Amino acid sequence: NVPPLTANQKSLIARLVYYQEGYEQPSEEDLKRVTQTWDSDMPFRQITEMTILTVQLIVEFAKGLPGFSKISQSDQITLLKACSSEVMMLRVARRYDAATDSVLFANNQAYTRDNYRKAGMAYVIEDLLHFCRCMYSMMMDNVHYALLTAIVIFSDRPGLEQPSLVEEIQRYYLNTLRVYILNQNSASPRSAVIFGKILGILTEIRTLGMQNSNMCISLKLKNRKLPPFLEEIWDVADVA
Amino acid sequence: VQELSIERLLEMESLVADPSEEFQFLRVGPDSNVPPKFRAPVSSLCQIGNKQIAALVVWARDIPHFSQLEMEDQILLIKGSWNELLLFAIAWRSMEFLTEETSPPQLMCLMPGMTLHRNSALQAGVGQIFDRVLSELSLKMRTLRVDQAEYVALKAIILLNPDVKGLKNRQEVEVLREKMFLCLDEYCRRSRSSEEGRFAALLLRLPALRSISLKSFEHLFFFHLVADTSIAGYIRDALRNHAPPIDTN
Ligand SMILES: C/C=C/CC/C=C\CC/C=C/CCCCCCC(=O)OC[C@H](COP(=O)(O)OCCN)OC(=O)CCCCCCC/C=C/C/C=C/CCC
Ligand SMILES: COc1cccc(C(=O)NN(C(=O)c2cccnc2OC)C(C)(C)C)c1C
Ligand SMILES: [Mg+2]
Repeated sequence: NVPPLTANQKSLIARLVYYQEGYEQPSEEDLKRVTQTWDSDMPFRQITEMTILTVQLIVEFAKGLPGFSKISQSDQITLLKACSSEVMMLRVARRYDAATDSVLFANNQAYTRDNYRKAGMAYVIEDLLHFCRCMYSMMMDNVHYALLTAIVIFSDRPGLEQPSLVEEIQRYYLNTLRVYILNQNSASPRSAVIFGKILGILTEIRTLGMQNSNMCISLKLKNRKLPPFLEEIWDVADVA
Repeated sequence: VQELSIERLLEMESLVADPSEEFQFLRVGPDSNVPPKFRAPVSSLCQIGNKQIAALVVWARDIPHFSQLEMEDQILLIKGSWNELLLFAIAWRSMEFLTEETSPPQLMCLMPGMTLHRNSALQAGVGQIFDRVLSELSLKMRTLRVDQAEYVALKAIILLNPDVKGLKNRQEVEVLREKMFLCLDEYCRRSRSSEEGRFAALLLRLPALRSISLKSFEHLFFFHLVADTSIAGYIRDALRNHAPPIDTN
């Protein structure tokens, strides 16, 4: 009837959901370390501190990803730099609460309307909330979401030494998502629609990742201190 | 009442619009940071873009079930797609000017009568966008062997974006894009049955087109070449007042 998932694909799905659940929540030991590095500046600190912790969890998830060892060190950093901001948009949008129309991060102190308005970035949260509501309407399970995360990481980025290699790795996750949607929907015609709307998220997170790069430059112009780990992972220029 | 299909979209490519009414989507404007020596060329290129933006609105208007959308939503879909659809058309035309099948490509087809040379883009500081258009889009679609059926289907998927901010009836836009996903998967499965990752391979060009389109806006806004305050009104007047497209029999 429907082409089933192979043993390699069923194990890959089980591996991705296993580790993505371990990095959903930051470590309590690493929670207090990133805060000791550096008028209240408290809303801006909580948003950045949670971003540092979550980005650190994204890198650990990406390093233990099948295929990440096959690429060179220069290509690993290129993929980690680019996917950091975009996967951040997926991590936050994954915690969208429909009832309260907000982001519930258990901590629930960083990604709030109040902290973004006090930090001067009141316009940004509405663009983020729109992506949260759009992605929430898709009703992706943890398999769609985890496979999508891997597809974001192995996307074709500018400045890659071996683009044809990363493309083969990405196709290895795309076909896993394609067959999973096929068995999930019993090869219904809507399988391409569900597979197409998921691939559409790749396009939209490009814009959010671009908004983050413009915001980091605007914060550097207004002499607001961005954490060093976020300035290096996103190549934020020390602009005047 | 007609069906939104690849066959109908292919017939819409033959229709030529009469750009008797011109709207200044892209203009140089006063106190332009563009050097005066190159100000007349940039203005010429802006008028060419405006002509192709006008033909783009006439094309979107005749897409099946697009007119049945709310006029507010028709403006928002064209407002958020004209730049990406322009670059996608430029890359499609630029496939003919490719080198061979180690020097980077040098020609880019702005319009049937136009080729922008790579050295001119380097002087304008847009050489990085110039190469990404020819590599990530033009050369990749040549490698993917994209035909006109898949090209015009991707155009509709770019336009019919339900994630456009401010839409009145989001789900009305969804049904159209969801229908284009079905039309695209069916064409890929019956034509190239061996290629099973082609449906994703074609759609993977849209995120690349987005990153290039957003980077073009950064240069466009840096030189104050866009009139974003009047673009929404131009599309409204173009949807109502522009003449129907001319047909080639
Ligand atoms: C998606 C929409 C597409 C429609 C695009 C149509 C019109 C928009 C303008 C596009 C210009 C492309 C550059 C073509 C060369 C222009 C002539 C030239 O040599 O200028 C050099 C000058 C060096 O000065 P300078 O170095 O500051 O001064 C030197 C000393 N005076 O350059 C300038 O004076 C500034 C030119 C402004 C360029 C804006 C680029 C926006 C691009 C949008 C998308 C197109 C991408 C393809 C690009 C090839
Ligand atoms: C469209 O959404 C945007 C657009 C532009 C900027 C930001 C933003 O607030 N980004 N920042 C974050 O800490 C952050 C918070 C939540 C998620 N992703 C993040 O970064 C990738 C700054 C480092 C403080 C700029 C956001 C969330
Ligand atoms: Mg892992």
